[PDB]
Amino acid sequence: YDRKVPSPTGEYVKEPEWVLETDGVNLSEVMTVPGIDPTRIYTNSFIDIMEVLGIEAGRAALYKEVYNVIASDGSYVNYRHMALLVDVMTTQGGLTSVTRHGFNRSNTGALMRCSFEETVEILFEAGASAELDDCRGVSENVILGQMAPIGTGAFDVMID
Amino acid sequence: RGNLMGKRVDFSARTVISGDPNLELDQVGVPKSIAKTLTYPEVVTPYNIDRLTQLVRNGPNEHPGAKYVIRDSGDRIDLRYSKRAGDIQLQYGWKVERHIMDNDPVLFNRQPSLHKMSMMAHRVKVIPYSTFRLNLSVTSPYNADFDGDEMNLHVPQSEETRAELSQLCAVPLQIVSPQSNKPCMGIVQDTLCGIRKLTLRDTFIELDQVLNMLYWVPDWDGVIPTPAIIKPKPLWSGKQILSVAIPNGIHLQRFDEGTTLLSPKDNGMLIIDGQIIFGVVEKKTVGSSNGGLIHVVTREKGPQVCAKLFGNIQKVVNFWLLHNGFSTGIGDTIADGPTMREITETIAEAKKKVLDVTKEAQANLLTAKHGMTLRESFEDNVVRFLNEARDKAGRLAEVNLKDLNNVKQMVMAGSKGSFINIAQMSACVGQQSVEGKRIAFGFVDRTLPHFSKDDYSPESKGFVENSYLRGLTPQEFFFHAMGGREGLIDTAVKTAETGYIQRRLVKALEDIMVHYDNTTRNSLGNVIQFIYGEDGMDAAHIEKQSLDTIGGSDAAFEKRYRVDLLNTDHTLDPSLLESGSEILGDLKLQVLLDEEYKQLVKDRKFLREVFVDGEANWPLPVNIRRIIQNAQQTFHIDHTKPSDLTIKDIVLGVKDLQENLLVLRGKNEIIQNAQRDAVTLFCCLLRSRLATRRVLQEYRLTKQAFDWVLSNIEAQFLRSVVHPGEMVGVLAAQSIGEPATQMTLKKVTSGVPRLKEILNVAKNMKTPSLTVY
Amino acid sequence: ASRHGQKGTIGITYRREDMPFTAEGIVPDLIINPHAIPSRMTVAHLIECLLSKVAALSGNEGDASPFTDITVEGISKLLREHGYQSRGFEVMYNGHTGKKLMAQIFFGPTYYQRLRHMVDDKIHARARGPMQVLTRQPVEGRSRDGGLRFGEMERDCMIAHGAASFLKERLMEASDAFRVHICGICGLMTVIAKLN
Amino acid sequence: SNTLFDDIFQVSEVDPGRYNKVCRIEAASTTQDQCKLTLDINVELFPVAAQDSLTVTIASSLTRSWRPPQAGDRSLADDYDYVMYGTAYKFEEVSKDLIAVYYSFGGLLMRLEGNYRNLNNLKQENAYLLIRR
Amino acid sequence: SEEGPQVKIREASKDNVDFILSNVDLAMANSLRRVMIAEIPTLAIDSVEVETNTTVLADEFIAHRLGLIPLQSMDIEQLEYSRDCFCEDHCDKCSVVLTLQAFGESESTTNVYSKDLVIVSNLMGRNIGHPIIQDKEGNGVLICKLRKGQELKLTCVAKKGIAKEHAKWGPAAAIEFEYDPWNKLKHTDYWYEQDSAKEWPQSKNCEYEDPPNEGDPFDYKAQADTFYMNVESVGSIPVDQVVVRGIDTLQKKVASILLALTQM
Amino acid sequence: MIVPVRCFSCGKVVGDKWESYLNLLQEDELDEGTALSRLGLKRYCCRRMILTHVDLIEKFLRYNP
Amino acid sequence: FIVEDDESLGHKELKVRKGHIAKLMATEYQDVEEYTWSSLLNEGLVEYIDAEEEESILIAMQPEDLEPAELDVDPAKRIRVSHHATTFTHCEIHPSMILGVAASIIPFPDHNQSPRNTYQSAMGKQAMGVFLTNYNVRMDTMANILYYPQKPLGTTRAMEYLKFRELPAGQNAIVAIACYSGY
Amino acid sequence: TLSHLRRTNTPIAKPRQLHNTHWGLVCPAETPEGQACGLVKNL
Amino acid sequence: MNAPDRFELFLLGEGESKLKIDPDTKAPNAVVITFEKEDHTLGNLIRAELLNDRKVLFAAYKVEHPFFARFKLRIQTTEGYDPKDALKNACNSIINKLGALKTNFETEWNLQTL
Amino acid sequence: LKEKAIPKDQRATTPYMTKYERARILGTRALQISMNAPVFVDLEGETDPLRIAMKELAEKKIPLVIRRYLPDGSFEDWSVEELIVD
RNA sequence: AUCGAGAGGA
Ligand SMILES: [Mg+2]
Ligand SMILES: [Zn+2]
Ligand SMILES: [Zn+2]
Repeated sequence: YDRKVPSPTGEYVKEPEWVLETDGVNLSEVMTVPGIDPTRIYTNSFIDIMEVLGIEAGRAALYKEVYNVIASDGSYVNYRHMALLVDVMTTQGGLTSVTRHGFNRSNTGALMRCSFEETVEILFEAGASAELDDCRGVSENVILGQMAPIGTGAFDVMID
Repeated sequence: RGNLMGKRVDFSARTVISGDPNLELDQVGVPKSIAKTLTYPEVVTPYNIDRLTQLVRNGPNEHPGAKYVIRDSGDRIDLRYSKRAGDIQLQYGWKVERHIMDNDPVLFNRQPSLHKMSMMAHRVKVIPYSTFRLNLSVTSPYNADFDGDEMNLHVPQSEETRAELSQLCAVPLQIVSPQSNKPCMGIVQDTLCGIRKLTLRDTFIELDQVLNMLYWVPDWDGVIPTPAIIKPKPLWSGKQILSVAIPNGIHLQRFDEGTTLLSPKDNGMLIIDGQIIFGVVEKKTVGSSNGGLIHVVTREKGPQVCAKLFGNIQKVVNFWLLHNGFSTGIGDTIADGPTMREITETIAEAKKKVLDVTKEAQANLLTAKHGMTLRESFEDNVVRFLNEARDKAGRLAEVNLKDLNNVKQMVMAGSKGSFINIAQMSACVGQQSVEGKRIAFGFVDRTLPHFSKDDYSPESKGFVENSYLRGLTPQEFFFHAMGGREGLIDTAVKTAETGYIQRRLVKALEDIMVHYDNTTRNSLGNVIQFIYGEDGMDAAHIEKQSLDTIGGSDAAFEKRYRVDLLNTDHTLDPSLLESGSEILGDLKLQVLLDEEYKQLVKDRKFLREVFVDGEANWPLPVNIRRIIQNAQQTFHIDHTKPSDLTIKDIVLGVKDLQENLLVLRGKNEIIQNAQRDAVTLFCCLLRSRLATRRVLQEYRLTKQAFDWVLSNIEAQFLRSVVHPGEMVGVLAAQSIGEPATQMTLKKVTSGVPRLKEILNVAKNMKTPSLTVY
Repeated sequence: ASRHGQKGTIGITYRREDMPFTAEGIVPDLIINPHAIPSRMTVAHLIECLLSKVAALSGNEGDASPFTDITVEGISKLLREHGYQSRGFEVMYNGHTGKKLMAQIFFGPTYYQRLRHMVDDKIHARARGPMQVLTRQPVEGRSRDGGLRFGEMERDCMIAHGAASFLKERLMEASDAFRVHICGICGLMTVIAKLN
Repeated sequence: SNTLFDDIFQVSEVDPGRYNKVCRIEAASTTQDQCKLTLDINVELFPVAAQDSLTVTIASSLTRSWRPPQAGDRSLADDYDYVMYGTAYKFEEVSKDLIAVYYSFGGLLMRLEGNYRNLNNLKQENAYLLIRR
Repeated sequence: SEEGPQVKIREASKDNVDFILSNVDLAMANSLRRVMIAEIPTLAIDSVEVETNTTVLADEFIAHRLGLIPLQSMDIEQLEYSRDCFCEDHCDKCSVVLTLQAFGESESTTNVYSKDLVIVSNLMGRNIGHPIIQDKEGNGVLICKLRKGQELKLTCVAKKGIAKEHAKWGPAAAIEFEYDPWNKLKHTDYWYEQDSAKEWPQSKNCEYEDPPNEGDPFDYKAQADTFYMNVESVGSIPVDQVVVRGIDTLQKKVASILLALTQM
Repeated sequence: MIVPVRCFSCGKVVGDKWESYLNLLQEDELDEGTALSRLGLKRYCCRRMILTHVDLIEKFLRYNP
Repeated sequence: FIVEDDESLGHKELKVRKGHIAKLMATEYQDVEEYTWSSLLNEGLVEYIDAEEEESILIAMQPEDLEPAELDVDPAKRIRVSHHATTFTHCEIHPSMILGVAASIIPFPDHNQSPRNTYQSAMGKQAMGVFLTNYNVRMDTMANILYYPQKPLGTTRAMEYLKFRELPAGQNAIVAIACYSGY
Repeated sequence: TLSHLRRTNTPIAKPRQLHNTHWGLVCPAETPEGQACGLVKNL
Repeated sequence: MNAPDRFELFLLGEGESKLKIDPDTKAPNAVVITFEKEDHTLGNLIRAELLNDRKVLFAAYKVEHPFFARFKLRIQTTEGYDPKDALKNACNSIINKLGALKTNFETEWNLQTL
Repeated sequence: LKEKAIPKDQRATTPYMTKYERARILGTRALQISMNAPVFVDLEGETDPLRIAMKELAEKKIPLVIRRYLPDGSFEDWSVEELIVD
């Protein structure tokens, strides 16, 4: 992998390093093997990385994988956007998918949830729940036609 | 999902779009029929009563007119049919639905609608003909081309809405993209090509053309630039007129390849005070990439100056290109006979190598590759040989192509064209790939019914030796057709998948906004980020800059950043500072210098810990180099005289600067520590940029110059901080989506399906892999 | 569009005097940008211009059949016998100035075809229009004077831009704004209301 | 209002470069070892041949919009064959006791090095370059 | 001859005149060619009313054809533009009225020519509105071809106009222009695979100009005072009249500028 | 459908030449280009209008109504 | 076309032969004893092949590849690999027959990339033209017909069978590839 | 009209991709674009 | 539909002034003249003859859009020389050259015999 | 919640006007100006309501108080005069 | 109205 490390002089110099690439993943067994650096090892699969090393390592691996796809395209997207997506899946202890399983299943919001997918079932479950929608979500205000709490609508302007 | 989230809207129009070089970037050319059809309610005011009365008199049929008049009672009055249409007298408080007029805010939208850039406010200009007119540079954010593409225009109906469109959604404001921290719009197509041909030293402009070009710049100083050559003839370099187009006080430094100060290749670019010193304008200077003139003009002066620069550059370059002309032609695709022979013998030697490897495989004298079937190794070797042959033939063609070759001109300018297109038209189009493989035997052991059974030769397997100019054999054409068909299928499937992905991401992140406490939160108040981006700053205004402490040899870092008042050799030369003679000894000032050096060393260790690669350039708030250059140009120090700054003043001022900035205002220990974490990297950058030895060596900044630089750095950081209320989640989702739409699909899942696994957090993975170190 | 996959939209119409002219006085019926050609790799369009120039001067029909060995060098030789350049570049003069153009320009008879889509049929503009009864929303299509649809993606773009008022105005004032009466005791619009 | 530098220069070599109109010129000071020059010139306006000896002058003056000469009574400041106008992009010192001046004349770059000049030379945006045959 | 421009004619024909312009600025020659294409007045059909059309061709198609048909315009200066005339729709001095009636009486398909078009409006002693036939047979341009049992009855109103309004009113078809044939001025750089002389043929206009000398340096002052042009006329206005009217129209435009200045 | 009146590019009348061109090529078995040269269209802008033209008017005339 | 040896251990030959071509051309000229495509099929000179039948056979693209081959070459001609094939069951009538009608319209499609050819095959459907001679008699819902249709200057040999020359759908414009005024 | 008359429709492992068996029986390049690209073929 | 009429390009309408003279800003003698319903043909010749006059420092050539026919001329002259006078003298010289060309061509045609 | 007042001295919101805040203030002032509002700044050659609003913002004349809101619900009220525009 | 077919852009 022709890695680059500080030279004894100080300038960054590149030395080739031997790297193993495995078609399979058994991370717990692999990391506890002599002759490898357990800190350096990285997995294609982020779910296993989080399960062995905690939510934060999985967060880092998720950002790295999204960076890998964007670099395969060659396009660059700023760190904050991808990081926000990964933090959205990361703040909940288990990894939360962008599919309806996950964010739409997450209890926050009622009509905002039904906008994405499974609209009628979400409304049915809300009626059985007798849950209260705060209407603070942008989507819920869009259905309501009330001015959405966008940045322009967030603050309240009154007379002197 | 449909009618409540997205509604058919009144005051909406759609037209086929065409492009006009003369129309300004912020403007849209709205047809007179559309302007007459669409109306905005304007309340009658004492200021507008004359104008509004004239518009109502002019009537719906002719613009500027007015279709309807709304009473205080609100009952409609139709101007098309009424007995009173002639004799209306305006009453205060009435609302006249005026026709859409020039220099008004509207919204121009492209139907893919992947980005906020795809919906941008434009200034109306009423045009005679029927097609919506837009500037060339605005095509890129819209992903628009004049192939019959249609675009929609929406008209605000309230004054607050008009203010929002003008103050936030305007095109000049949206030039700098939050994502990718780069301008969206750059000089494109002919202008780009033309500008390079204008910037060549061989290109010179005569006095009549100079006068006309000077006039073409809508804002002209009126001072004829002094000709580059005077006595033989008053010739003018295209650089001089182009500089008249560049706004004054703007300085750019670009070094590429062998960027000698003498710059014989005319590579790189130095612009001082809007005057170009050296270089031929290529794409990267006039392009959407970071460090281009667009970004510098947008930050230094403002968005308005940048858009006006777009317009002026376009006008001058289009005029000159119109008088020079351009034409691709058949002959620019053709290549010299000797080069064609070299290409053919290159392909022949590749075929001979492939045959030899095939014979080696037949003899079973093929070395075992671990984890790779021997046939897999054979396939990889043949594929690599054919790819290298095609690329090498392309290199021969590119070297063969003269500097006059128009395709080469377009590639050098960067307008359109690539090396692979040159290779395919000139020498060899290469080997077609289906499903990531060479063309398989659909017929049993035969790729095509003409080919013999069990033939693995490249011609049977699909490699097309012939170039596009040479013409393609029928078998080659069928293999190419298979490849192209797979390309079309992949394109459509990709677009569908990215559409679903974008909707998922937007719906997931739509709630996220930067609150007034600077914590990124959802609707329920759950925090996604305590500090947005972990630096608390908007994605715009950030440019990648070099951190000088990281990298380099330790001795070189000491040489650049260490000055010791005690050792004479270490002590700065007395010419640099008036106190330098006084500064010898002065042990207390030296211990302050030692403190600054210890801070720099700790920072170097810290940055080396942050990045194992230790790449010097990372996205940072304020570009110090631009501020330093502006200071040097503003104060005009001869640099022979010693600096007014004292050594203690530099260290103390840098420390006070670092103290002053707060991402979060409050004086709370948790908040203070979070802010210090937020600005730690920026503080390290500032320490690298301004060291006492550096401040007296890289320049002879006066005390007032250092103070001005400090104040400007602080102000630029404060401007760069993210505005509260910004819906970052939607921007993030779009920022992922648009490259993903552009995204197209060593044996690893890549592109859209890999993104689908990541986003779905699906347990099954097509290619699990572990990287053991 | 050309016969080789080059589609186009008429940006402008130019009088013959303004248009660039060859020494013979021939003016292009159509002007295409060079920049389009490199990415498409449509060499055959250029070959068609060359071959059709040769055919027009010779008066003999030219064969563009695929898988027939025809040399661009041979066509160039025929053009050279005609006197026109082998590449088909012709020296042109700028129309407005009469100055000789610095670069010679490829000039040729190219077969071009008129596509069905025409602008005047495509244009639609609605300020106020009929509304579908159930939706109370603008109808669909130009023929019904039906408004354009603010997409869900368009709403997302507007959230990204941050203009709440414009999104609200397109959302309610532009389409299906309605006033209803509800009661405090039950959050349902069961209250009957005589305003007079 | 007086020239900052005057000299006789013998061209070591001429390099056309890629451009056919503009050639780069490598020359040395005649009778002085210290100055050496490399300049971008146009052949079409004035021809430069190898081993030619050319008189080189730099003058500060002789803003205002360039005026075509109103009358022949307005006096040329030079009988020199070539005159150019430009601004220096950086003044540098090659080494202690050696100074090099880098001037861009409408993108045509000219570097000439020698110690004694930098007291004469100034960081001045104005420059008039005079070449005599 | 006279101080200023001097013109030497290479060849004279009724259809075409080849001439050489000396002591002329290039902008002037460009302006003259543009005026010759556009600004010269000419008479062509601007209105068509058809009573009976049994032809396979539609009426609009035939009307466009009729507009393109040349009509003699030597005396066009006496005729007045419709916009200048005070007539409600047409005036005899303003417009010339043509009538054309053709029936397919023969089983063999009968042609319709410009010779069949005849003029109802009074000539008033001016050479205006005559259909123009350069054909050896004297058969006019073929508007339509009529089957047996097919008739066509139409009335045309022809009005004064210029080519900038519509291409049919243009007197001249092609203007041939050549200057700096040896490329001494080097206004253009030739595209050559190996050598410019081999790739680009020598123009006929080169031989009249003196051959360039390889040792002679390129001169930057030189603007070509010599231009080689050829004018080709449709026949509505004679070639000499075409170029003279171009000159005079440019003079009138300049005089209009001058009188506008005096009014200011 | 019928012969164009004039060539679109420059404007030389081409309606008169069609009958004589067809008759020339039939009478003399002439090459089409030589026939155009006798006709007088020396530029391909004029030559395309005669050479590439199709008289669909004959096919329309064949229809009885 | 069917390929069998003219003599056993003589050069394999396409079963059709010049005299048969002359009889076909003579029958086509009458527009004697008729000589049809069905006549060729009954003579056994040509055969119909299903894809499953195509799998078992070996066919040759060009009839000139078949004749025995025992120096200099024009550089512009496409590189043709020597067939090196002992046995050919059949020979293709012409490779261009693999292309459809819309592709047959496309000029020099070999020299062009395939996706552009696909785009043009759709756009040709979209393009205007005189669809039928009886259009004036007919009353279609929508009909677009060119004023002065012009036959293409560059024609495929398949166009004569396509009747595109007889009923063209485009005009031979004079086109310059140039940058003028940026529009 | 002629191409509309020679049209194939395949209702619906890789049918869209051009196949070797399609040589000489289906046009290599004539197909709809976007949706049903290669599902519909022209003889 | 939307397209302007052809009669508009060579006719002045609504009482449009053929020449609009306005003093130029930031240049002492410079003046902008907007020629209305005028094309490139007149403008290039006027600009060339204006450049021929010694006292004119500057003379320009602008069309703001090809859709509309307005030719913009900026003229800057020597002090004591009215730019209007410069344009008038240039126009008069154009007329003299055109008349001389007409006379010479007429003589040549009278010499021509065919 | 209710009477969640924030002391004037103890306000932590950004002194710089948010771009949304400036946009809404300018739009509301322009809307009221269209409806015959009094103009507190002397105007020279200005009829557009938005231009009057921007000039008034420069003069800091607009008597509008923006209620900065927090996730907790406590409100910090800033006058237009107090917020710096940059 | 519904359903279907086709087409346009990516
Ligand atoms: Mg498109
Ligand atoms: Zn109730
Ligand atoms: Zn012509």
